[PDB]
Amino acid sequence: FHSFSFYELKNVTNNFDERPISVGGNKMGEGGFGVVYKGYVNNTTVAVKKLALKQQFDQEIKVMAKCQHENLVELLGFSLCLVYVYMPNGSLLDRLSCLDGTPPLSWHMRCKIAQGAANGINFLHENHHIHRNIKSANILLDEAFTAKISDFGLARARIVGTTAYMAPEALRGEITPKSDIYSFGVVLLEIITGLPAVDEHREPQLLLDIKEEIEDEEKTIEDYIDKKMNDADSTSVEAMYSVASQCLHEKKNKRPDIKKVQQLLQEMTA
Amino acid sequence: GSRFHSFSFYELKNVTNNFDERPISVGGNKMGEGGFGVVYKGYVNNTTVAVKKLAEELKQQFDQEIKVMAKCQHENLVELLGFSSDGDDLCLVYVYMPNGSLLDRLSCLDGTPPLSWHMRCKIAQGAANGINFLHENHHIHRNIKSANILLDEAFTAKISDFGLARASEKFAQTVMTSTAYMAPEALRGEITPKSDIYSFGVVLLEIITGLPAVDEHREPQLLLDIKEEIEDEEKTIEDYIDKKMNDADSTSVEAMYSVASQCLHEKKNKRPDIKKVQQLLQEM
Ligand SMILES: COc1cc(N2CCOCC2)ccc1NC(=O)c1cccc(-c2ccn[nH]2)n1
Ligand SMILES: COc1cc(N2CCOCC2)ccc1NC(=O)c1cccc(-c2ccn[nH]2)n1
Repeated sequence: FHSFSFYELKNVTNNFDERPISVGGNKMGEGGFGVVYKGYVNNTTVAVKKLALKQQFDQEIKVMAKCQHENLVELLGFSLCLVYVYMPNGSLLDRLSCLDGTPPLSWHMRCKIAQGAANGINFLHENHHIHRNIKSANILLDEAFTAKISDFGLARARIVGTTAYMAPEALRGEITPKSDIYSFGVVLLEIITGLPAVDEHREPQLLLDIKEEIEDEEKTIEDYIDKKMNDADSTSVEAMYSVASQCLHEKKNKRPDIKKVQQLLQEMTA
Repeated sequence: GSRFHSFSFYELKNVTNNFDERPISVGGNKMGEGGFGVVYKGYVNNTTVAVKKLAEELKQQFDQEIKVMAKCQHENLVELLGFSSDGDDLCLVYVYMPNGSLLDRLSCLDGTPPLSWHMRCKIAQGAANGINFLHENHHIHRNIKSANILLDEAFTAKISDFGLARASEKFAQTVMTSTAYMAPEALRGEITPKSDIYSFGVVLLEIITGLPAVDEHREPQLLLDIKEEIEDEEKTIEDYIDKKMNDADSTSVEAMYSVASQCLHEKKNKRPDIKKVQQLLQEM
């Protein structure tokens, strides 16, 4: 890694200009733990996450020091700010919602993204880490649309997480990689549907609840498939939905482990 | 709380031997403790009473317990006599429940006899009747646990600890979360009576098994997780029945377990409401 002065990071982000990119500012995204800014270090674009907590900073540095992998975003350095390699296609959330005029993700691309994200999770679990905040806002996309996991402030070798992605045992305070599998199930539903994980104005508010609707025949998988893609065949969509459903089991021991999820996602496109 | 008496802190301090924290068994005044604080043996009008000494939000809980108790009297709810707020700490004074808490009795504290199966059935049915009264009167308890089901001389179940009770439902959920009795939707921030049913399901498992809702040294740590084991046939209901009672017929116990299992559905709309629970417990 490398040290950055706060002076430099202030300068390369137009003094942390919080206006969105689309207004001419530097803000690319925000969450409960900080704001992510576009920075220009000489000829290079970087992503600068400014936190807004110290233990999360230290923890993210720790985990990122220990965990480097092709489906994890690379941390360039630190200042509280964290500096990362810029991911030009932004977050999976932003692409699923077609923000900033981008075209919809194809089904083929969505499948490869699911596989890449699963590969990142597998690396984490092989190395005895739990992410604890898997969600579509934290899956970034490079120029090839390769999926890379970020946001490691909550990672682990005080109950905290993103409510709409949290397994019941995680909500109760258990620490297990099986909770990451559950969260990934919600991401798979986002990939299939193009809908957000929670929407207060929607029935059901939580996306994870469409599993129950489908099982009860109040809705079907077809009712929920993203209408904006045109290369999505029923067999593979139902295969992905099957993986998602399995990941969303209420009981941790009944969920597939990440290697099984990888197998199923491979067989989906095989 | 005009229904109740105001007691001075000085008198309560006096009659509890200056809040003597040693247990009753050695001549002190401490009867138990919880997240609310500590419950002491005291006296008013030459009568033994329970004195809960609580330990901005705390005052809100105090006021809320008083408000709920003012509104709700029933065979299966504890009775508040008065309150103290004039001294160093907030106190709530209740009618004494001589057989202590369901938790005390399930764990056989001080070497008390195990509750018989018939007594357990009476307690389950009575607790359900108390919850029904609350729900009929549009209250959500939010804190149903074996530690706050108290027991009179007839081993009648009396629900206590209304400081977190609510009288309005809410369905919005937290965006970021920043438990052994809590339903998933409650953990997500909803306020609904259906969550009380889930908590009651855990209490029913405690009644059947004699086990605590959570045990760090046990597999599984959470009692609610035994539902999975039984469904997998890795364990049977009989494997879990409290071995310390001897009048428990298998059919009745399995029926109570069925009620508990139904109460513990992960999805609130698939759980029975309290009136259905009452009915099933009567059929049991
Ligand atoms: C929402 O984050 C981004 C959005 C974009 N968009 C911005 C709008 O125009 C298209 C590209 C481009 C890049 C990013 N993010 C990154 O390059 C990046 C790199 C490393 C971590 C993170 C991140 C996002 C949330 N937590 N961590 N983000
Ligand atoms: C744990 O509380 C008690 C324990 C006992 N034990 C204590 C040990 O000796 C035998 C009797 C006897 C009585 C009580 N409690 C009450 O009489 C009482 C009455 C009304 C409310 C409460 C209470 C306790 C916690 N929340 N609410 N407690």
